[PDB]
Amino acid sequence: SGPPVSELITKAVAASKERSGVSLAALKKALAAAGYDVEKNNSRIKLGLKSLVSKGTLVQTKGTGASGSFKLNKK
Amino acid sequence: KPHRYRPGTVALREIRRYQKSTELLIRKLPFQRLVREIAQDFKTDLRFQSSAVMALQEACEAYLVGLFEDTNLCAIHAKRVTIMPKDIQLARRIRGE
Amino acid sequence: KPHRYRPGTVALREIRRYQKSTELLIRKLPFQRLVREIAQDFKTDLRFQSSAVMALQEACEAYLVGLFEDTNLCAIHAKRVTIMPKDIQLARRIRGE
Amino acid sequence: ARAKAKTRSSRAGLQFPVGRVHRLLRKGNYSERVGAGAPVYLAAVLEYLTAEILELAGNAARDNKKTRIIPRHLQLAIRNDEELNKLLGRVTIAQGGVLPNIQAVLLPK
Amino acid sequence: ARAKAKTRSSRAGLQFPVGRVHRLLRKGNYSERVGAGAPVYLAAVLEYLTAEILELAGNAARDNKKTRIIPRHLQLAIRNDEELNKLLGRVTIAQGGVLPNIQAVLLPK
Amino acid sequence: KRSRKESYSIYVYKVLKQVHPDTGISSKAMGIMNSFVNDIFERIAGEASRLAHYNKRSTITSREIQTAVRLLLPGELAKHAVSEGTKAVTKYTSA
Amino acid sequence: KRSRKESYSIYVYKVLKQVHPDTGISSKAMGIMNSFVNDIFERIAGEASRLAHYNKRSTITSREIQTAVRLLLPGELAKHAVSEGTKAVTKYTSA
Amino acid sequence: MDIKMTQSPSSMHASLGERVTITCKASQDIRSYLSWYQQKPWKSPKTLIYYATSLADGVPSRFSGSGSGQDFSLTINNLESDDTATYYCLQHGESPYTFGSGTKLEIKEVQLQQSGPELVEPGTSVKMPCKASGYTFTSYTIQWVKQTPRQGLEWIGYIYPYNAGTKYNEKFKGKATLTSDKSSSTVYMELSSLTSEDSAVYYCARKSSRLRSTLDYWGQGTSVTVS
Amino acid sequence: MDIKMTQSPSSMHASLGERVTITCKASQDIRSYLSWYQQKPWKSPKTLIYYATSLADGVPSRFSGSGSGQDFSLTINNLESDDTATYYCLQHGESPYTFGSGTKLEIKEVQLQQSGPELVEPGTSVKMPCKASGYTFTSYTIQWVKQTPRQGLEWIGYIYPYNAGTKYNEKFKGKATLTSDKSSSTVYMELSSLTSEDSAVYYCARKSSRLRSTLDYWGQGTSVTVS
Amino acid sequence: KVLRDNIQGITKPAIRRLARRGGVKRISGLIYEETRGVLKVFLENVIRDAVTYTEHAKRKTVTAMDVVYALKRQGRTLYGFGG
Amino acid sequence: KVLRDNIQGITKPAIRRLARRGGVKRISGLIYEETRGVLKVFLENVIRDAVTYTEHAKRKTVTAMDVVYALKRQGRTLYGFGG
DNA sequence: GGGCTGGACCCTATACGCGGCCGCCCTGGAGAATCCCGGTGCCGAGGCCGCTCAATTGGTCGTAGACAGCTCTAGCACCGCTTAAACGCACGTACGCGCTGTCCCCCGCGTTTTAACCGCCAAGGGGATTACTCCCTAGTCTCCAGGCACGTGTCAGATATATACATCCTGTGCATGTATTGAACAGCGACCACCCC
DNA sequence: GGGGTGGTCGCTGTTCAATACATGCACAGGATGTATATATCTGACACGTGCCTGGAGACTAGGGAGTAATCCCCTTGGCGGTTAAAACGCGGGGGACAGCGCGTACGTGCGTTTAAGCGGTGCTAGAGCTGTCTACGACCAATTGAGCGGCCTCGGCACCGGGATTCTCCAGGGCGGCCGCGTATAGGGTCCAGCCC
Repeated sequence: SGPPVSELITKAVAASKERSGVSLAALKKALAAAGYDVEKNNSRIKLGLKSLVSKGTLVQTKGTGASGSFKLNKK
Repeated sequence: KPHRYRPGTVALREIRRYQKSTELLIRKLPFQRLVREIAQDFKTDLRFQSSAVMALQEACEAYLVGLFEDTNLCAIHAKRVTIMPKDIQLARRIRGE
Repeated sequence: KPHRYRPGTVALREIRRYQKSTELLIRKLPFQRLVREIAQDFKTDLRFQSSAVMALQEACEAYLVGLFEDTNLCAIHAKRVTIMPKDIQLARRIRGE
Repeated sequence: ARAKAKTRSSRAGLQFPVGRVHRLLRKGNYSERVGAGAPVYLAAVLEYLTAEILELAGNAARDNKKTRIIPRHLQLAIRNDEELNKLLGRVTIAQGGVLPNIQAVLLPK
Repeated sequence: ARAKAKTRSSRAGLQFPVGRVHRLLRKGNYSERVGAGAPVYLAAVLEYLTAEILELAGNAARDNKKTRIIPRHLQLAIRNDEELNKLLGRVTIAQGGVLPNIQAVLLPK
Repeated sequence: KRSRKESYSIYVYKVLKQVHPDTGISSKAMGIMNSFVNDIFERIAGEASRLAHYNKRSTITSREIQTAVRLLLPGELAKHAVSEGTKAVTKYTSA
Repeated sequence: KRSRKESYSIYVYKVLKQVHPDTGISSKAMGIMNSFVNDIFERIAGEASRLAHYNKRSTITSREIQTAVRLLLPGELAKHAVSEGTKAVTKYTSA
Repeated sequence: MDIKMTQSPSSMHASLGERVTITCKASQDIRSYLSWYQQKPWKSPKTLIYYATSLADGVPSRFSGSGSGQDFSLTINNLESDDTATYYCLQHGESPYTFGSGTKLEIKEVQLQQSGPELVEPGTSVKMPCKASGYTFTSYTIQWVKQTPRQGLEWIGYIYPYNAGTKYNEKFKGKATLTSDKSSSTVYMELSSLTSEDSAVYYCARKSSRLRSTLDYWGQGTSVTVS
Repeated sequence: MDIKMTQSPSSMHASLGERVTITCKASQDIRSYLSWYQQKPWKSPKTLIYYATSLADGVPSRFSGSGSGQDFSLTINNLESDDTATYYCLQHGESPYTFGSGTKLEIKEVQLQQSGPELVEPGTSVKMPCKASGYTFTSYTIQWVKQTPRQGLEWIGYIYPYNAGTKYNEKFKGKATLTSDKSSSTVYMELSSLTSEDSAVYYCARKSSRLRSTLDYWGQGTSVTVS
Repeated sequence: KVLRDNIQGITKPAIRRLARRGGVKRISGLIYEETRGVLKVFLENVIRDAVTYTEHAKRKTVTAMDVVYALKRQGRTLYGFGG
Repeated sequence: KVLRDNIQGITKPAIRRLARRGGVKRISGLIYEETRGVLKVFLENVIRDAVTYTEHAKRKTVTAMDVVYALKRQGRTLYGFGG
């Protein structure tokens, strides 16, 4: 079962914190490496990223929607 | 709610229809008028055999069908499905026309 | 650090060079050897005139140059700049080869 | 006392007219002279090609459950054979239509 | 006893050989008979085309600061012209090279 | 009546009756077959004429026809046409 | 001892000295020009022959040559070749 | 309604140098589309005669064939050591091609590459490749033939690489499936629902699309064995 | 070094029906590449003779051309009221084309759609379009000619749309620039750094790539005025 | 008596049917004008040669044989209208 | 005497030069084998026709005229070799 | 008399602006490449020379086609009527294309290998030329039968309608992952009771 | 006996669990379009007949090609130096490509309009067929000069080395925007003074 995808997304974005945030492809790779079936949950990940953006927990660097790179909030 | 096929289904069924049949697709009498206009742009008061106009129409439709085949291949090469004038121009230029 | 041109500058210089020049680009002796190899499959004990091999070489190079021009057109059509085997295949098929 | 007139087609075992082929070669302005065996060879080749196309077209007609060969059947026979298609690559068959062929990328998922 | 020979090219005002063209037409298996004006007309057409191509090739040679026309100059003259390129579209010229042409998308910026 | 217009229709029909006894042919298909026969005749005769001209020969022979067939017809089609022509020529020569 | 071989070289050279008096020509260019003259001769002669056959005429005339020129040469080439041929035939008829 | 092909002599003993004839009777009119094949033991058959009278390329003039309509014969004049083999007639005048029972005679470059033996348990599936070389791949159909000591040779079906066209023997519909690969010039045969009955040697054979053309070159054969 | 054309009769007076001869001399040998033009007041010039002897299309046999080398002549045999116009010889045997001074005579479907008149101020620039129809656009050059009331006709340059090749008179380099658009069959001429001296009527003219062809069809002419 | 705009008689549905026989599934809006131009060029090229043959034969009627010869010359041999 | 694997004599830099004359800027690594195959097919066709002409002439030497005739009949007329 | 509230003051919290730092563009400098120019030798153009064979002059014979006359076919025009196709509009979905990010595939540049090129000599196979000569093919007259045009009849199939199956689209029901709210537990505060001084 | 502290109980807040909701996937049913089947009836294919012209039969006449001899050219073959090119490897830049998101262009469907198709009639322009006669072209013999092979020689150009200019790439200096901290400001807490209970 495991935790909701939001927890894994936050862990992946906090895993290395490049000067510019993690990209969608890189975070999917991180989720796959940690262990997740990214193949059948792409919509779940995209909606999770959109949710975390709307709550303000994450900030979007360049792209829009699921595109671009994502880094953690100000604090 | 009225029935409605999704885009491309009727297109594919039309493709299967017209690739099965052999009749001419362009209207006979408008094509004849076009032929006569072009001809009078070369020599006035020309007359045409019915079979001559029929041969011209057969040749024109065969040429257009083959050109659309080449255009479709070019469009698919561009990873598209819609044929475009740039695809037609590429096909014609490669054909050496 | 030593001088180093960026990718594509020397490619453009070579394009200009070889479009300006007219000499044959394939090596004479291996092309002759290939011609004799291919001919051996059709008839044994054949001899070749030097001018016959030269005519074959001019024809082959001209054919290849024209095919590469069509391949470049196809690549640009696909919005790429790298020619690919699918580009060659498209050019050949549209040529009717 | 002339012997009963045979025909050169019958002598060669052919159906196509050797005499007519020879006349066409003579009057076609192909050469000053025409050999005796040339129209026989040419009639044999023409008959062979005609027999091959008519055979394939008749098979196609039978597959379409038709007893009469039509230009559609000639077109199918020619285009479904690589060698005949190469021979007639630049030829347009009237009322022949086209082979049914849809690109795989266009079909639905 | 006999009038001094006057050539048919000279009568027509042509440089190309009317008599040679007539003989080639007679021996080329083109027809049973050849009219008197046919070789004159054909020689005039051939001379016109030759003069046109040599004129353009000489202009190209002058642009290169060369005195002698070479196959490169012939290729340049033919390919730089709509009508000559249309006439000779399927012709390969030995040692002619190709026109300088780079697609704009390949250029920098 | 009108001037006689010779065509290959009867010979094509005899060949059809040899290859498929029970099937017939439409007039349009017969016209297409006539066009085919005329086109192939013109191709072979023109190639043989070119060969004779190249070799400074005034006579078109079965050798010229055979070489023209090999040049024009592809592969197995050419091989079978050559076999048919050779068999016919030998039978004709043997009366 | 060698065998005489005919070529258009001297006539091409005369025309070259008319159009560019001070310009010469190389052997390769002369060979290409000979090939060109032969090719165009063959094309025009073949088209005129086919015209004569189509019209059941046994004679190739300057009218057949004119029609063949119109068929083969595009646009202005055809117009000027027809003008040159007509001028030459008119001069020859009176000379 | 399949045309059964009847070879009269099922076996023949002959001395050297003497003449031998083999007779074939067709159930129905095949209209001169008959071929003759020579198969030495544990090797693939080589074609001898096609169109019922025509020598195959490279075949010596000692072999000869005749006949038309329904009755055909094969003849060998100068019997030499290598002539001891099994001779099969093949008719291809109708869509299901049929081989003869086979006459065992005993006396006193186009390359088709085919895979090696296969051992498979029942119910599983096997895929035999056919790498063709030495000729233009698309111009010739590839034909598949199954040989069993109990049932002899059977024509399974063919693939036309030019347009991927298929035809199958009704006995092998579903059981056999044919595919091609223009890029690698390779043909594959797929068998589904394997059974002990499928333990046989499978030959790929090349045949031109010309109707009088016969099976000219054969693969070495894949000996599939079902446990 | 530009070849100078010298029309000896500047003005001629003649009644109806009689004959008028106009002659031209060349500084260098132009080798029969001379043409004659008729220009009505405020009308575009129409061609009469090309290759110094050939009548232009639709021109009556009243007009006769003569001469070769350096001496040329134009002859009109049966004068009409319509013949009152100004006639110019044009040489095109060398890269800078040259028109004659002009001769005034007084007696007692290819379309080149050129734009309307333009008013402009110095220093700025104008771009003059040429829309061509009724023929294969790429097979013919478009020639541009400038006509002042003081300097007569002057050849500016041409663009050849098949390869976009251009040639300019040295007097007009930089001042003029030519572009073509195949999709619209349109040719544009841009004048840079306009000056009151640039106040003239500019004509677009079609000319085939054939060397004996002349400027045959002309646009109606766009006058450009600089304050 | 005159005819001025008849290429528009090659209607959009007719071009669509031609494309469907050609295997085209989706068609841009400019294909129709582009195809009309291409067809007009092809017809001009063929008809010019046909009229040239007619004028040589001194006939005032363009015949099926004239069309066949024009097509054969342009490398587009047509079967079914000879004889 | 026997020549066995000579297609590889059409080296990669030679193919690059041919592409450069053809105006090609960037070349995928798979181009070279495809080009060699295409060249081999073209050579096979032309040489087969040339050898047919040579055999008809009963000669053992393939001549430039034989090559020129083969090229012409394949629609690839070549000027400059005695045509 | 005490507590509550209001006024004055001080402490903490918040909002905006400025300098420092990261990213960007423009101009100058260095070097490599392409050109360009003058010198030099070398071999191909092009000019002359003599011979021979094919082009010209002249003449004969006949026939291909220009022309004129007549027939009668089919192409052109026109008109009414039916109805199928084109057209124009609405509307919605999926496809083109623009953007972002990743990764790895050619490109450019050295050093090492190799085999191509070129000059050289030597050998002989076969191409080309010439001569003889005879087998085959063109040209011609006669004769008859194979093929083409006309005519007629009838069966394969085109068209129509009725039914059948395969496919296409969507509605709904189930599964599942997530968000919200309610309940339960624990911690803190308040009140009472007990212990200590 | 009074005050302080601790203990217990009640209330509130937090956390956890349960329930309801949003999202997506799979299956079923209905609509519809193509397909499959006879029935019908019109006409196109196929067969008979007769006539005539083109193919067959027999002969003449000669010449085209096959066949043999000879020469000598030009193709093949081995050899050995000289580099120029091919090959191999390596660092890295930029280009292919995959994923996503948005807008609108194109597909589907329906009502209205248009004109295509048919069929039927009338007319004449011109295709095409025949007969005459003759201008023009094929064929042969004599003549000769234009064109081809040979020889030569000398000038255009290929090659080369040395400057020149232009282009291409990187580095250094001036500039803009964003973020963290500093400064000013405002709000809340607090202490004293006055008023009310």
